[PDB]
Amino acid sequence: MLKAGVHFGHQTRYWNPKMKPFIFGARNKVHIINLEKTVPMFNEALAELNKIASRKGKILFVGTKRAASEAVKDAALSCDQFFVNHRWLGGMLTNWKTVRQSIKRLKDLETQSQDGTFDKLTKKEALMRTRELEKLENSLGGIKDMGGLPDALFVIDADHEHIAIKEANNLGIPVFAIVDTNSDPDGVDFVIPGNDDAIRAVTLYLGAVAATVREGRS
Amino acid sequence: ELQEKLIAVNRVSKTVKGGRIFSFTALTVVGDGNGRVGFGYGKAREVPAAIQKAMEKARRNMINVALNNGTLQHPVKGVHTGSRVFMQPASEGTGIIAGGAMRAVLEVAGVHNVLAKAYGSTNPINVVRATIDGLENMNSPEMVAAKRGK
Amino acid sequence: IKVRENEPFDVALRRFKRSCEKAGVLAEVRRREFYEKPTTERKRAKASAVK
RNA sequence: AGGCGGCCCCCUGGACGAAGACUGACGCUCAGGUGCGAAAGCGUGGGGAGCAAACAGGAUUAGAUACCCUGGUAGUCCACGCCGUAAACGAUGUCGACUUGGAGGUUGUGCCCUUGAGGCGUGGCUUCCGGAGCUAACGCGUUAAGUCGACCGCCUGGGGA
RNA sequence: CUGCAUGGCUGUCGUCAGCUCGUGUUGUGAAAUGUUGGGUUAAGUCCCGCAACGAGCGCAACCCUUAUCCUUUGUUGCCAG
RNA sequence: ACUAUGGUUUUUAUU
Repeated sequence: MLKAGVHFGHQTRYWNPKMKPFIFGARNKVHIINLEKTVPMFNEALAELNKIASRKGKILFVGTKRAASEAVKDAALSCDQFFVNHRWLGGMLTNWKTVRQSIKRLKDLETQSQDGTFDKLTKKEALMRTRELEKLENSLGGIKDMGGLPDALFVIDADHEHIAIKEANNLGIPVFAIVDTNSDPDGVDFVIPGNDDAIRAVTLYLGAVAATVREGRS
Repeated sequence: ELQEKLIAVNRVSKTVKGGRIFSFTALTVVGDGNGRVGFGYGKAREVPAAIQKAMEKARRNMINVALNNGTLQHPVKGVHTGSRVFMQPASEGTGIIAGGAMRAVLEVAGVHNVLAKAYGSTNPINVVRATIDGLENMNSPEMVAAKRGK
Repeated sequence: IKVRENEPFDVALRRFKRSCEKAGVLAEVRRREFYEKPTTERKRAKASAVK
């Protein structure tokens, strides 16, 4: 009823035996998650994230797949947060002092494409500028204004974006994630039971904590 | 109270197209004379610039320990590859002893007497970073009170 | 079912696709575990039809 | 271990598991001791199709003592015997025990609310990746090169040996 | 006399597309990754993809040279009524 | 197809 619309269940050889404290029993040989404690567990973690928002601490969201990028790239434009659009550059946070060179270039292309002269020669002066912009926004198009390291990281695809944990947990940063019956949590600190499938309820959940970050008055 | 120690510095040789090229390399430690030390290695053109690249590595991370009587809280073991280091605490203000590849790492952290020994292979970078692994092996206080002593 | 014709015959009919050397016996043996591990990407069967 | 295949029959060695039965530490390893060749060879006696060292004939070539090619002995085969030979190299002496996952196959043994054209436990075998940890490095990786007890051999430059 | 005291000057591949840094990572380190891999190009030029991102030297362009037309310059040169 | 051979010694580490 959380929708969570994949919850039925399916696949007897899907779950991870490590997930027992998140399990609601078995049903037709499938181990099933608890969807009635989701908000009680989220509220328990909200108090820890809200301690960062109430100090305007730098919060990084992951929305690295296109249907979730469209739920953070402009939907959070009143929340003053930062996001990952697609790439992690193999070390975007463990080498940020060098990534800075292409952040400066991204801003150099923003200031060129917002200049009044940008209407002149819509191919012969524009194309070579907009080409590098379409690259650099796919890397840095949500982190350009972050100016340093995260205080916390929030993810809704930790089943594949493992590099997020490999960077965050090497730097000491606490990760907030959603978990499914097959999850294997170690480098993540805050975990809430649900599903990581579809887009609607995971982007609506990301939009519900985006309000917690907006209540930090930025 | 920043202090730095050079342990070793030498030249290196390398193959290139039809010949060789020479460059400089250093082994250093940096500490605060009261609780911490960091370790560095570095290669460069010009010898002072190679040493400086190693000092910047020694500032990239430091290990911070609770020294007791200018010596060790308890005995410790450190390992890196073939280089094994062991240290017994020292008594009566004496007992120093131990070569530069152990001693220099400790005389920069505030240690005055220590009965350190190295075993296996004696590559000094491995011995120094095994002494650092032995400093990751030391524990803090004298607080938990789980043993009668002593 | 490549050749299948008995008795009268004309022209070449030696060069065929599927079975004997690729798709899916002989050749490519240096790939080894590529014959098992990729499962549904390289193996259709599964039972219910032609074993 | 070396290895061993073809078809049929008789005889016949060793492995592996579950719930019980039986002795009641009867066990493990082992200097010496007793045993076992893929091949080539030799020894006593046979046998010669196929192939072929050696040697001949002809070519190629500086020459061709090699490849090509017309022949061909020993050997291969057998009743066997002797030897202990090797990359006998899948480089892992023999026993005991703890630990982390996956993809796959086989063989026991026990189960299944078997709507499966099958599924799941739990032993033995067992291929290939892969986490810890060990090694200089490859990698080993629960069938360990991790961890740690029992027994018997071996090692401490090469030329010379 | 000394190109086995030294400078200054000097072959050629080829005008080939490569040589070389900082930071991060990876390794016990020399180092490697990067600059490799896929295409397009004259080209490390661009595109594709991206544990690498950027950069200096070379590439490009500059400079230079030729055709068309307009404008400019004309004696001891030129010429349409 | 064929087409062999080339002695010993001879470089860069700055204070």
